[PDB]
Amino acid sequence: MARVTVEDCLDKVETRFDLVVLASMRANKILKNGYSESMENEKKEKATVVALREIAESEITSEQILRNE
Amino acid sequence: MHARSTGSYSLVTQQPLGGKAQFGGQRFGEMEVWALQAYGAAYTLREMLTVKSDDIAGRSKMYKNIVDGKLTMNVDVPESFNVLRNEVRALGIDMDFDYSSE
Amino acid sequence: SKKFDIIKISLASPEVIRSWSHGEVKKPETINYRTFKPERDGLFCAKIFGPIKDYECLCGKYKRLKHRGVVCERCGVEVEQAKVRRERMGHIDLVCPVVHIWYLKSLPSRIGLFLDMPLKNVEKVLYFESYIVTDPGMTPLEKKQLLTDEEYAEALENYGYEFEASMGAEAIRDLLADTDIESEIELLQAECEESKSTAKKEKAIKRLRLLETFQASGNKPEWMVMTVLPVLPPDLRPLVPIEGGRFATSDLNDLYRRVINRNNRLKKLLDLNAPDIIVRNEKRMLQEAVDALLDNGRRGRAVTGSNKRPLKSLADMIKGKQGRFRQNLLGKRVDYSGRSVITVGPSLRLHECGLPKKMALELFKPFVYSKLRLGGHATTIKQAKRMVELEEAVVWDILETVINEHPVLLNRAPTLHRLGIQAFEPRLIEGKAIQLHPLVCAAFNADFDGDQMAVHVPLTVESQLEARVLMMSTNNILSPASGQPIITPTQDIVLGLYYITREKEGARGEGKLFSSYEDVSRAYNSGTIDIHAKIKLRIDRQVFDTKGNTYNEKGVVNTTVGRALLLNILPEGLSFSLLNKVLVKKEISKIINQAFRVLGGKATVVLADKLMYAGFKYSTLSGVSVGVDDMTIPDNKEAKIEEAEKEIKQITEQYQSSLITENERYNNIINIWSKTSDEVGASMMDAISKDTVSINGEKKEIESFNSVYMMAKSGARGSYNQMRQLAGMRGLMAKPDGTMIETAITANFREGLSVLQYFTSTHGARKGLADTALKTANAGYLTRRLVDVAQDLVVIEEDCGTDDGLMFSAIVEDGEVKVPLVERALGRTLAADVVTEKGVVLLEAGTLLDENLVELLDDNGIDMIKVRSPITCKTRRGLCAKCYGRDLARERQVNVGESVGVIAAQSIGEPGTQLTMGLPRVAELFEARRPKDAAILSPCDGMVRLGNRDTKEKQRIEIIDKNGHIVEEILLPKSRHLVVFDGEQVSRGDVLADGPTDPHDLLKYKGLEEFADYILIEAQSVYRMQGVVINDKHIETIVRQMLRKAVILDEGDSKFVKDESIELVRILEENDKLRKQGKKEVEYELVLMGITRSSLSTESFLSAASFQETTRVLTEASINSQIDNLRGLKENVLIGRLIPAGTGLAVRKESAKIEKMRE
RNA sequence: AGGAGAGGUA
DNA sequence: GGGTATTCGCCGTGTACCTCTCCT
DNA sequence: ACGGCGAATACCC
Ligand SMILES: [Mg+2]
Ligand SMILES: [Zn+2]
Ligand SMILES: [Zn+2]
Repeated sequence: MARVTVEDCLDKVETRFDLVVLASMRANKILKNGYSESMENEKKEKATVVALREIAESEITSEQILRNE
Repeated sequence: MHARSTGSYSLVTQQPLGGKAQFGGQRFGEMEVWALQAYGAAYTLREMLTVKSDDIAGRSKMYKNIVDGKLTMNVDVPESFNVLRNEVRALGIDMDFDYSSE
Repeated sequence: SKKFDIIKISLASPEVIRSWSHGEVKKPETINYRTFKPERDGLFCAKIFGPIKDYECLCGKYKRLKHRGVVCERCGVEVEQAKVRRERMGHIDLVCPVVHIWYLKSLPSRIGLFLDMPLKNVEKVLYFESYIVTDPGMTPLEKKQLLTDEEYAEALENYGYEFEASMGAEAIRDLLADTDIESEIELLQAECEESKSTAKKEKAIKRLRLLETFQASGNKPEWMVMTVLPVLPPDLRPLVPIEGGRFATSDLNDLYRRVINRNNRLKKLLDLNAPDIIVRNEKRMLQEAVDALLDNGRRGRAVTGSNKRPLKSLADMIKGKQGRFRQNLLGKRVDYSGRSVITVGPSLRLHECGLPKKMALELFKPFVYSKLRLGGHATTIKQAKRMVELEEAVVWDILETVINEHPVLLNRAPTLHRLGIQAFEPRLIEGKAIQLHPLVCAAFNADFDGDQMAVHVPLTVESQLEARVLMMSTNNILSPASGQPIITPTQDIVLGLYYITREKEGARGEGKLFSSYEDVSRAYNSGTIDIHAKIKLRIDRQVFDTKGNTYNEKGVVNTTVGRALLLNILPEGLSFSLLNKVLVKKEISKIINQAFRVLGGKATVVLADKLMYAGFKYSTLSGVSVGVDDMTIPDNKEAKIEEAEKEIKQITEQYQSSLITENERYNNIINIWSKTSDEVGASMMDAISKDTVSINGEKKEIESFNSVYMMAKSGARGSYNQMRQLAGMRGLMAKPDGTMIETAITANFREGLSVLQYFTSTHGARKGLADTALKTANAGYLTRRLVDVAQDLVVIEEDCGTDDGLMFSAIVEDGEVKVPLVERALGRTLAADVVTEKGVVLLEAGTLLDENLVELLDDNGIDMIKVRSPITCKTRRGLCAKCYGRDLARERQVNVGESVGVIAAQSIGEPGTQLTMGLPRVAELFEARRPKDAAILSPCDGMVRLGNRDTKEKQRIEIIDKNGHIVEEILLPKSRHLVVFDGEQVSRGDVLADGPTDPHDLLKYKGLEEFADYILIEAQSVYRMQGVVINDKHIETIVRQMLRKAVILDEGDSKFVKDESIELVRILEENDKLRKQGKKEVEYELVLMGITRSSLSTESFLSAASFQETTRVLTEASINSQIDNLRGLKENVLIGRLIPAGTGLAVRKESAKIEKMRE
């Protein structure tokens, strides 16, 4: 609860349950891309908060783009 | 104090042992399940019931995943429900799964 | 669909039991004496049940995986994995049939009902004490007639042969195997057409409900008598060794041996043509052995083992508090889990906990193995596992980076509601206790005199996100049972904030003029100005108001030094009028309320932390203590008590001349003492509250700064009676029965009680302590029942379109308001328009009432509105968001997927331990108990009359017969009053007697609305007397589960007045609206259940068998061959898949959008 | 490994 | 024949945790 | 031990 607020994301998503579903899809796609093991052990963040933050900034993803069918 | 990550399990039900003298494991009782239900935590409640206690095939895969940094989850059925349906048919009753085409 | 969709429960034919098995067990041999190898055809054989070691046969000829599907020839054993011993059964070929004890003694008996003979007569034929004529033959006899084995020779010189009769279980099996079900339906439906439903047209009704059940499924009735027995796999009744050459064997092997050793005995007795007088004694012994194997205690006495303790059967490993359902399927001890003692740790942020290094290193151990083997410290996991046990230096920083943004949940001992689990962010401490933020303690109900806590680790990203988004302690700001906050400062945060914001009249630095918070700070830190001195301060800040606009607060206000020192923590949006008062507990909760409603979530969790720090700091700097002179004893006490004594002496002076009997030694002396107790408790607050100064001719009373007074008036800790006993007088005490001990304790704890006064106060103390522990069972039972009746209620859609509800008003006592219409209509949406008395409307139907719309209800003189209740929702198997209303914990409208049932059940139950004198009343309400001698209502209208022959059956003459003829007659006892006078015109629902109010005589005579009104005001008048506050939308989502079955009136496809679940009546009465035209749809009447009957009458057998009465439920489910669509909350945890609520709904919904987008 | 009895904590 | 009026059996009675000895 | 519920049977309308 340092610098990612759940109130910041409840302006984009619904129900506080949709937030969990969408954030988990985003996080799973981040983690199934590498994101570690090579050079950034203590130089990055957790995919959970990285995915939860891109929703609170209208960043790399919005709810409609989060699919990647 | 007593923490535990993975120890050794029972024989009949295949859940963890309990009591800090063997290696313990805390009882996530039923009142503690009503609370996860009142939050709507479905993913937290599905793994505290299968991959953490007695999904025999799921424990090994969860441990092998964490140590290797992967993601995969099948929750086949808790091995203590196979124990119950196997002793309800040790009476004269037939409890079984089905596919509902009608 | 790739996995089962239902679970069905049948009856097992002998032909299908022999298909489960893999061989017959014949000898009661478990294991070899000296070597540890199974016998040949015993309870543990390896040709039957499977190999003992993985991928090798018993003798050792094929020990490999290279031989997958080989069966050996030296031994009949198979080369396969040894897990199959958990799954693979065999059987026992009985030579005598034996009944199944469940289908005989489960009350009712599905066997004494097929034949229509009382079980007292079936038990004689089944345990060899009488005969039955399987066939009377051409002989004149009857069929199901009991021939005494002596009277079996009735005319053996004239009856002889050419008819059949026997005894045992083959008698009953032959009576079942040849019994014409269609024909008994024929001549039984001809016996129920009579409509003579007095005494026989109820006992004949159940028999055909049973006989049509067998025609429907396919189960022959002769399968209730076993001709073959199955034996459990061996790895489920295990033979683990013991310390020192022993075996802690099971009781399922004892009871299997006690059956094989009578089967074999009776078999080779049959071979020899041994006499019948002993072969029958054997057969009766084979039957009781099987009845004990299935469950001992039903019929036998106590069939008992070595340690004089009765053996545990198969029907005990699935039932009761220690069976399989509870204790193993709603249970499950878990990994990645720990425990410790909790300490206070007051420098934490509300979202944090202190976690020892020693615990956190165990709990997070595979994460650490991976992060070692990742960042080039160990190559294979063995060296990493090795450096974790030596506790190197490179390990304690990896552990700090691994648990960084990885939350954990903490739980306390009884999880009474859902705030008993919250997620936190761990920070490694050193020590062995857990640090718990001071503000999350009233949620958990914890303090720090010994309590412990458990820590669980979420493992998956969908559970790590669920921990942050839903459970994390920063989201749980308000109660789900009310709207009130749960992070309100409590005890010595309240005392610091109360202390610095009081004010002293003539103080040092009084009247100064400051322009900032930096000014008052700098001037205070110099020791030159008081903290209670009145000052003037200049403010300039923005303040949001009710509508949402933002005006500007300016000027120069009159403050105190201490209040203005709090101005630094107030956020922008809140007015300084909040802090500019004395800050008792109530006002701090109001500050937090406003901060949440006007500013939101993180603003409130920052304001709370800052108030915590300020209170902790300024209670210290104050040096506030308690001595023995704070307990100031009034100066009138001795004279007050002496006058009470002289009055007591005069009362007994009266009594000695026989002028009064019970008053002159009771109810008068006790009133003298009860009045003096409170006069002295009044004098004691005029001494601990007031003060005195007279410096500049200043002789007057000022509010005291006494430390005992300031602790109570702060609302921090302490009452007026607790303070009355320390420095007033303790007054009257109670003997446990309840009466008052005539001699009052005229001493307080400060001067000290004597020994004859300290004795009489131990009765009450022991009575209280005894109540306290013999009551949590009463409340835990009620809570568990409520969670089983209301569990599967979930909000599943936004609107149902209904337009019906309930009339809400103020719940007056008949003397005064006691609760306003506002605070009762907040959060509830409107079902009808709210037109005013002049004619114009204010609010349309369908408006979610909130705080900005309920003033219109009170400012415009409205006093009865029609709110969309959940007793009246039109949704099937769920609720809608617009009939529920507000969330009560988010201060919004509910979301789709929000489990209102559990939330509703553990908000009536959690305060259970706080009300007992009470809890029996809410039990007798939620259980719909038809009370003793309740009343008698009025079924029909007309005029009133009467008539009786003094036969204690006073009839009714409600037939007015003035408009024609009428048939309106009743009966009653002759020793009771009929509330209707000798004449009246009483319509449906009038009372022709007086007494309690039956909740079933309100549901058919007055409809659903009077019943809802009754139970709703009744359940709340019991919680409000103890000051407990539950929203009445929680009692209404439980009454909805008491009205869910109806008694039929018409018929389209079902029987008559037989009950039925509404969601069944409603779906067919909607096919007929399509199928034929309206096809006389079906008309029905709602009836009322209890919370236990409603939960046992469920349409799920898996969910009712988990609850209680497991055998009474499983026998019926197997005879009716019921099917369980999983469909529910509890049904879905037994088989381990996502519950249909919360995130389990939303993943289905949000995935329905993908297959659409790929099309 | 499991169960009994007895005590104790919250 | 119908309708009570006892009479008798069945099912239920909070959560988590620690220690000891004794039996198998 | 206590309570509440339900099937069983005997004693009067
Ligand atoms: Mg405590
Ligand atoms: Zn072999
Ligand atoms: Zn509705």
